[PDB]
Amino acid sequence: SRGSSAGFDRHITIFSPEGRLYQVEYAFKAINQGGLTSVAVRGKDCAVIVTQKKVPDKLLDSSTVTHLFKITENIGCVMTGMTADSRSQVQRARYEAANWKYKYGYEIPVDMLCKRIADISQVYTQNAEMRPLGCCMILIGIDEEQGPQVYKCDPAGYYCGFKATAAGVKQTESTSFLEKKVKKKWTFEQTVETAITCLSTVLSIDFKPSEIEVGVVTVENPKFRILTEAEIDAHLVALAER
Amino acid sequence: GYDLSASTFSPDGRVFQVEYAMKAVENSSTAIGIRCKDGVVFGVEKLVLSKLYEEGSNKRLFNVDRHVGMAVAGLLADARSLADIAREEASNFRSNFGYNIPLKHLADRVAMYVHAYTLYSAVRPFGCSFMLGSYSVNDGAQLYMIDPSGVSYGYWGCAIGKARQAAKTEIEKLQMKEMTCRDIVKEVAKIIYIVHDEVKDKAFELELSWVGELTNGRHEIVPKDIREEAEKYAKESLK
Amino acid sequence: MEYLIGIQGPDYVLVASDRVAASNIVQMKDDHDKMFKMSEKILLLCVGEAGDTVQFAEYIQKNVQLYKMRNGYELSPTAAANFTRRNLADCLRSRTPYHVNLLLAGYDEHEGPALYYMDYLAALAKAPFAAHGYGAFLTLSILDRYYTPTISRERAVELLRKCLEELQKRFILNLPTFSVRIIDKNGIHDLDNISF
Amino acid sequence: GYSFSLTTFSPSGKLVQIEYALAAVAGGAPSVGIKAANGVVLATEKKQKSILYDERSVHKVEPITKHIGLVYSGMGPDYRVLVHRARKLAQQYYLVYQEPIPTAQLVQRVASVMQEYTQSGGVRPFGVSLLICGWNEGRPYLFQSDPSGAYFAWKATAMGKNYVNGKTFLEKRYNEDLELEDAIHTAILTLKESFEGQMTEDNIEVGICNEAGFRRLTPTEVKDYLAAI
Amino acid sequence: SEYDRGVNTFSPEGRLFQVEYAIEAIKLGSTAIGIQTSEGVCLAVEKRITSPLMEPSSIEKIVEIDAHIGCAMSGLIADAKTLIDKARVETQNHWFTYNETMTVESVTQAVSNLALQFGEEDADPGAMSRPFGVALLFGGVDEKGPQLFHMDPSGTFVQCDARAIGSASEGAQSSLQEVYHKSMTLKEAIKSSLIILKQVMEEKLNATNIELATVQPGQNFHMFTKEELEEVIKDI
Amino acid sequence: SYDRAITVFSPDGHLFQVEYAQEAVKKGSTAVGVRGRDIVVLGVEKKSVAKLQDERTVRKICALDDNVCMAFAGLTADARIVINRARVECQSHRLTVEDPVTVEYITRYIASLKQRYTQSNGRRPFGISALIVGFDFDGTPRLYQTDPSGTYHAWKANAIGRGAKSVREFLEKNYTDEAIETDDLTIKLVIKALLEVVQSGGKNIELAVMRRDQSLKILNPEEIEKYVAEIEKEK
Amino acid sequence: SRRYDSRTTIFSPEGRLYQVEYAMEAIGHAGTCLGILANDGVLLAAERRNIHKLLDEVFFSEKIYKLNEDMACSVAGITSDANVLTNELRLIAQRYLLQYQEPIPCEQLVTALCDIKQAYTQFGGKRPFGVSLLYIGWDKHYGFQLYQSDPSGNYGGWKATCIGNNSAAAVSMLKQDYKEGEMTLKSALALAIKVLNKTMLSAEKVEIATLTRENGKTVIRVLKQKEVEQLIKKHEEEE
Amino acid sequence: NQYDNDVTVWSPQGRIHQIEYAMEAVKQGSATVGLKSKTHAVLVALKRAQSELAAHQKKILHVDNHIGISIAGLTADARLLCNFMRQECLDSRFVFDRPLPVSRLVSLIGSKTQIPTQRYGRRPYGVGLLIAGYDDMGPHIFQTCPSANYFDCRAMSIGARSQSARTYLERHMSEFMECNLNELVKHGLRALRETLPAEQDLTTKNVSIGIVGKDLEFTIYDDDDVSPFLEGLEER
Repeated sequence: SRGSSAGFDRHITIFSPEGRLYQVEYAFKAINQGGLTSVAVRGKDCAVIVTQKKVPDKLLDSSTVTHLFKITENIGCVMTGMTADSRSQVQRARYEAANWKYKYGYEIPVDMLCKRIADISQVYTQNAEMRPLGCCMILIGIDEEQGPQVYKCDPAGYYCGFKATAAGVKQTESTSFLEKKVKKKWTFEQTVETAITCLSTVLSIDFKPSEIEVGVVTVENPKFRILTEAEIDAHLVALAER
Repeated sequence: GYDLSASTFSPDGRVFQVEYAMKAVENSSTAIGIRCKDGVVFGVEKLVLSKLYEEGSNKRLFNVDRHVGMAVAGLLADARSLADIAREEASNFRSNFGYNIPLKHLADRVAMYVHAYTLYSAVRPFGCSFMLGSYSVNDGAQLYMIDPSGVSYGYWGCAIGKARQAAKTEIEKLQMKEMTCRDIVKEVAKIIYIVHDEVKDKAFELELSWVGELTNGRHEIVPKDIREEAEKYAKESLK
Repeated sequence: MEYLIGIQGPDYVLVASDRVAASNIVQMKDDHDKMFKMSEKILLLCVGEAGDTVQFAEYIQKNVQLYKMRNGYELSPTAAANFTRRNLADCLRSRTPYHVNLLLAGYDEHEGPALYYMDYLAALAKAPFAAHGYGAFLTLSILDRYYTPTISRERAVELLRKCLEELQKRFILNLPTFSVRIIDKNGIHDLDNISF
Repeated sequence: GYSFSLTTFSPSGKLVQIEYALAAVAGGAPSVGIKAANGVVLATEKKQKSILYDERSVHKVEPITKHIGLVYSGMGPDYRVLVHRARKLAQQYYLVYQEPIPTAQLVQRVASVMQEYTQSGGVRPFGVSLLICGWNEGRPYLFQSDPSGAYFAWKATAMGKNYVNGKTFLEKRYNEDLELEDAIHTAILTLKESFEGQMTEDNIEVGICNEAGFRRLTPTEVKDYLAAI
Repeated sequence: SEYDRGVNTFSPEGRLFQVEYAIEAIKLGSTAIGIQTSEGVCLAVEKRITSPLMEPSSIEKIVEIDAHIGCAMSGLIADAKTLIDKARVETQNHWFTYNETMTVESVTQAVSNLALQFGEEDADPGAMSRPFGVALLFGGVDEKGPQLFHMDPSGTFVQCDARAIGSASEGAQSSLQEVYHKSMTLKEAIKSSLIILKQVMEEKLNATNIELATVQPGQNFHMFTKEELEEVIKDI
Repeated sequence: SYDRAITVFSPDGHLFQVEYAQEAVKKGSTAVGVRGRDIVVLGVEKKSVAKLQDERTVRKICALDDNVCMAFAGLTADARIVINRARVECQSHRLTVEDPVTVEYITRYIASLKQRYTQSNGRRPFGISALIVGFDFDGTPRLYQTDPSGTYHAWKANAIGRGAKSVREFLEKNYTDEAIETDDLTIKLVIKALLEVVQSGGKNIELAVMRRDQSLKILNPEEIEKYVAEIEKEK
Repeated sequence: SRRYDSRTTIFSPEGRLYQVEYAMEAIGHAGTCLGILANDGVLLAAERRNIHKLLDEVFFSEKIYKLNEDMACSVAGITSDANVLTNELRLIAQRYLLQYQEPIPCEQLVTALCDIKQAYTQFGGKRPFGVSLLYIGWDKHYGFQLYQSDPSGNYGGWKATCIGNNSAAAVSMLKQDYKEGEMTLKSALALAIKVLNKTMLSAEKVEIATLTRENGKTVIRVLKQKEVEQLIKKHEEEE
Repeated sequence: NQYDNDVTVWSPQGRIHQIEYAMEAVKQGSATVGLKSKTHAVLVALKRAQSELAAHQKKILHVDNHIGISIAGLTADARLLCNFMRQECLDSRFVFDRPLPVSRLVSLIGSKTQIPTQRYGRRPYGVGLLIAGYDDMGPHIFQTCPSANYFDCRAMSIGARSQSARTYLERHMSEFMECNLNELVKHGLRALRETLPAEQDLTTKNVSIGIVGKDLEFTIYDDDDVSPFLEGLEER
């Protein structure tokens, strides 16, 4: 013990002598491999997700480079980590949500969708012939009784609800920032500005409107919405003047 | 060793088998695509390994649907297998929904097929990046690229293969947003001739195709005459 | 139509069957045997639709012989009869039902003589005597009239003769000869054919 | 799918994958079970580093039927797998017999599933031990099911981090005459024995099973019991 | 341990390891001889008796495939059983369907299509796990006349005028080159093949430790009896 | 289902799994067969008496049919599987041909079963060799042997298992027309051959006989001790 | 995948099956379990490993399983595997009762389970079951009977035996003290206690089950602690 | 080393060693030559005989009236691929009633042979083909490699010492289009003869020729039939 290893415990999802799954830990490192950070914050009215949009290549069609995806009309998601893995998991989430609606006649609750995705990742953590997916999914939606929800699942198959969270390279620093902030208010009331300020602080950037994307759901407007450039800029300017 | 199976992460969270497939792509000769006002134009530097081959052997440009062209780089048998997959996906889409598959959906479906071969010890990643190009009145011009990892993005201009960086650097000099296919074919030929490494490989053929409003949205080979005038322009620019 | 009869005494079981194999209007064979030796002390008498009868009886026979070879001892009459019923019932609702009617006669060291009746539906009943075929309609009442539980084998053979003579007199089908066998502690004994 | 077993016998006769799963369980969060005269209590601590966690969003103590519930120590996602399997087994039983599944039958079926995952091809054992409580035939039941698929009926026990000391604490402190309220009390004291970092109604979960059935306690009931402690 | 690779692995020389090893396994087999003449083909094989308690007649290394085709075997004799059975069944299927005798070449091709049907994620629940450690000489007569075919574990088959297989195949093949000629008679071929077997056998050749068969346009596959073997050995 | 290729060739044409199966057979208890004129005898060493053993339950001479029986050496559970397969095939044969099996037919069947299990994915070879004895319908006595490779041959006499080498040597020197002229002498040959290697001697020998049409009769210890005394005073 | 497979079903260079031998090693460490046949019955006595103070005592036995009306068994080794095998035994016995309408003779049940274990040792690439069993039973052919089977799929009938911890010494002591043909149930029980006393003493630490015949019916009972304490007292008086 | 045993393992250089080894399998086959004119496509093949007494293995196989193949590499894989091609041609004629165009058949070969290159425990086909065909665009020569990468060729040579034949073909390739059939076959034989060791020559026994064209169904030329083409080749 203390970093011990036997047999193939670094190659497939079998237990190490300490009872760890090294392949899952490496999937967590893969999440940071893509080099991006995402932030999500919930308030009484709103659930907001903001992430970096990095387009170094002027030849990318920037309207197709997004980590925000609509799952259903009322559920949005931001993906962090390996992009193709993210796309596959988004497709799986979309299928599970549609099938849920078909079988049960009401929209899937965000917690149940997150749980389902976490169980699928668990399957990949227990069968040796395939790897876990290297992507940490964050979901937002409005639940009819509890209001806005933010849930995250990971390659280990864990899933927990959060007041706010982050993923990717600066996950820990964002988490510290949001803890410190939430201690000043048990949630927020002006949420998009908090999210953007958190991301700007932990990245030390001070963003232009083309470097982030923002999506929101509200009790008044439960439909998942991606902000236009003008709306993001109006938030950035309102923040800049404080 | 952590690099024998696509089901094995490295300690740094890498999937080395995918990177090695990308290296297989990066050893291949260069293909470029450029989207412009009224369509998309493809060109490929097609190395002739023997003068015994017919001019036209080992096409690297494929039609995957009447409105969708495909340009490939990397291990050619794998690319052709993916072109057959794309064709099947387009046919099934038309059969089920009754209209031409939107380029973005085709790109996403084929990218997910490529991705499915990156999870398992039972199969290896594809060794072939490929481009998809399309045009319609409703959607305009669209150009997508897929690599062995299964990532899919849309591009104004793109290059794949061993001289990718030099090609992108040349493409960046074009104001492609304002030019037509008739203008762009010359420039595609020019960049291919510029980025071609004539010292290490002595002879290549230029293959050119386009799809846009000038073809009424059908993907077609470039007419022979336009190909020779584009080549002549490229050669004199090479001066 | 085919005829089977069995008569169970204190320490023996007597069975008989006609020796005719017929087709449409002809006796293709007049010395046909419908009894299959299952083991040293068990006879299965199989009748019914052509084809089904031999295939079923030989299947049962081979699996019983397999049991003997595998285990070093014989099936009891009761176990063999229940095995037969299980097989027939399992094939009853399949794509390949067997339209066979059977008697199973045996002697067990510990349980003594046993005679079992089974119909094509695979209903199994133990009986002191039984008969199959249209001839059963003409002979069962004779058995009811004259049988007793302590009937000696010589009397049982007389009773059997009276039944078969009744078939010769009154039954519309030509069953001129019958195979007769008895099972006891000493195994299966062939008796003389009864002929008219 | 790989068709070969990933757990095999070592030269000393150990199934090392099972031993390592048990090592994973020993490193899991503590759980406690106490069988009282008239019921059973199950309790476990939530660590939660981040205040950011929504403690009500996921539960470790979960009902299986009206009368049976479970908790675990070890890897959460495997636990969710086993919960779903146990619920399905319990429903299959109810569909056949039209009687709630006896606790011991549910334990036997879950243990048999775990054994299958200790022998079938290309899978590892579950890195979870379950504590299952129930009430039927007017009597309480508490079971543990190991990663190997072995199960044991306990009067009281602890699992997860510091379980050895938890077991000795209960051996010194448990008696059969203990009442449900008292058993809850002693479960809370036993977790506090190996807690570290101030107990709150938000970082533990407690469930009870009696004649009325199995249910999780709400945060206010736990707050109430912590006032007494 | 030592084996850590698939049954379908190519060597750097472009050969399948398993097939090369099966060919090496053929060298452990007992010697068989074929000669093709205008009057027919003869087959002769070394019995390789390991104990006088063994019945030599229960070693059968030459078998009838059909009335017009025989087969001599060398190598792992137990492996050859499924090949011989496939050949017999194929010939009877061909007779059934076409009402004619199957050619020797067609039989050999049909058997050789069973070769290389190995690998471990491909086929029906219990297909072949490894190549056959067997070489075969098919000798028969059809409308093409007398014909002798050889097949090895690679699945390559070819007509040969004369061939030795088994432990002494080098050596014996050289002698076949020396003595063979196109106008050789069947009786001369029998003599030559027994002379060669006599040379290459470790044990002293006698009428019990060999088998010999012929096929001629005239008559069906015929295994020589003890007395006929003694008779032919008398001259040598 | 598990389809891994387990038995493969190694350099120089070896099948290591088959050689190892033969090594497993060589560690089995010795079994002997001799074909007599109108009798065939099987004997096997009981190396592990166990005063507490129920002898009946571990006999190594099992009947395959009325006219065929067999002994084995090697892994007994594998042997049990092979035996029950052969018993099934013998009953199938009776079903379809309405004749008993020849000894050769069932030997060939068992050998081909073993060969298929040396060439099929997912399975290891059988770790047994068998001596199969009996009579063909025409009364001819027969003795065949199978080994894990699937090879089979007929023998006048043979031994398998531990010390098979020296027992074969003994039979080679002693199997003559004179030594099998009568039932008593063939049997005393088998017993002498076992006593060449059996540790305790006489006390721990299983012996079984088959006569023309008579079905396998096993000899009880009293009878074996009787032959043993009859042989020892002669020596 | 060939790299990760352990090849549980191959021969070793000496003709051994290593997984079987290792399962046997596992059994050698499990609780002592012995079986004795007498003229008027059969008994099982097993070391309890469930001896911790907090166990609750909820089932009718720990290691003794009823298989059918006429048979019971005990196990040594991996408990979960034993649960699997005893369930399979119960299914086999009931299938036989269904088919034949008589209780399965003991040896046929033992043989069927040993054939399942053997299949697990020969193909399928799974680990063998790490269990040895003692079976006690009555049937009409051979009356009282005692069997042992192990992970090789071997079995034998025994007058007396032992599996599990210190098995060798126990079997030696039975070999030396057992009186073939002359044991009663009272004396078999006394010997069983003698053997466990030397090879391990308290009633709570042992479990004993007897199988006898009364009025044409098989009766299977686990002795209550009162009776076991009495037998232990009588052994200590006798010493 | 660790990267050369599995067809599913990319090397760090972006290569698949099993494919390279299969191409070595093709390179070690006996040389064969294919070429075409404006009106005819011709195949010429050297047959190897293991010894002087072997008949020489067939290298050229009828596929359909408009298509035949010469072979290099594993004979059994060659037969398997030929049988696939035969079935595909028959199916195409059954369904559409016209001969399958050669380039579409070659595409089908590429697709079939690519599949095992991507799945664990499978192997590439260890055979290279030259395919001669005639369709609406005239004669064609295609080459199929074990990589499944196929090539449309004006002419090509594969197998042992085939570099010499390729050099000859390049040297004389400006002539092929206008050659009559006799001249074209002579050219094929000269190219193939370049592959032979200095002492050996082309004979009627070791050369096989296949020709198809506008007015000529795919036809096989063997020993007595090759004499006309061989009467007219120089010594050097």
